[PDB]
Amino acid sequence: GLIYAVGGYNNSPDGHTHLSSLEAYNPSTDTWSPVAPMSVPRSGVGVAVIDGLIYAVGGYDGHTHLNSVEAYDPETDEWSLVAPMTTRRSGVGVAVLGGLIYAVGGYNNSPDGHTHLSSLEAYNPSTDTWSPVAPMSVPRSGVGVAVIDGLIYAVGGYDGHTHLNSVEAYDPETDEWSLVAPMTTRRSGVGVAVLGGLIYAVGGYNNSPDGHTHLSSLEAYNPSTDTWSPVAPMSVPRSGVGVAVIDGLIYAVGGYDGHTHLNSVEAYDPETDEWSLVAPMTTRRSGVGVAVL
Repeated sequence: GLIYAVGGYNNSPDGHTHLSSLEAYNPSTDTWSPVAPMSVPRSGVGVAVIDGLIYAVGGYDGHTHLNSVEAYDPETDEWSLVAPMTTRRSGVGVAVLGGLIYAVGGYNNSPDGHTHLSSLEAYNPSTDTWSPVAPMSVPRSGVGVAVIDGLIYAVGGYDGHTHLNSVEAYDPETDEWSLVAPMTTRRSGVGVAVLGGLIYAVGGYNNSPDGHTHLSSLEAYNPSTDTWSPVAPMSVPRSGVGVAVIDGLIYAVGGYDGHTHLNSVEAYDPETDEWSLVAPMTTRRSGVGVAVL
């Protein structure tokens, strides 16, 4: 298994650069190497893995919030466009469940001006069709998404005015969302991982009476008791961070710390409750999507 870092944004070497590039991490050798770029730059992109392909969903190309979607085959090192979403979405969460790809929330400015989204749509690869399903209780851009126990959890995000600690779960069998316990910390631009039966919320950003803050903290959700609790923080704050789970570790990839778009990467072992730095990406990337394949 490799970790892929997809798209993102940086200022290095060029200011305000939205990225089409892809790089792959081999955990066995602790090395990153470039692979084929996407058809368009995508920051705030969502990523899904199904049928041996990486799907890059939505994002922002530097000018336009995207409804387009493209799929990467690692066997051929080639991207192919598939059917676009019905709604343009950057800062979008993406989940795979029941053989479908779900696009969750996000942001656009095309149809009805500046819009943070509560809507949900589902892609069936066997029909190459996107279908709207039930919306969330609140708009969420910069939302993290987890799949566990047959449910999609939407974690945190930004509703257009407030950075959210709320969390809600979608059951595809009933087409209904239900609120669960909120996180202790409000987090937009948050990464999410499922490991060991727990959902981890990684980093993110929020506001306070004393100002805005990028977060190094993590908290873990226990679905059996509907409770969140802190675990060890990362070495650096990361919002707009990508998260991967492989071989029993959570990898935090890139992000923005409030001052620097990060190329650094670190891995968390739940058994030790400790983070360890691993090799940095070749490219700095915030608003990055991450996939394991």
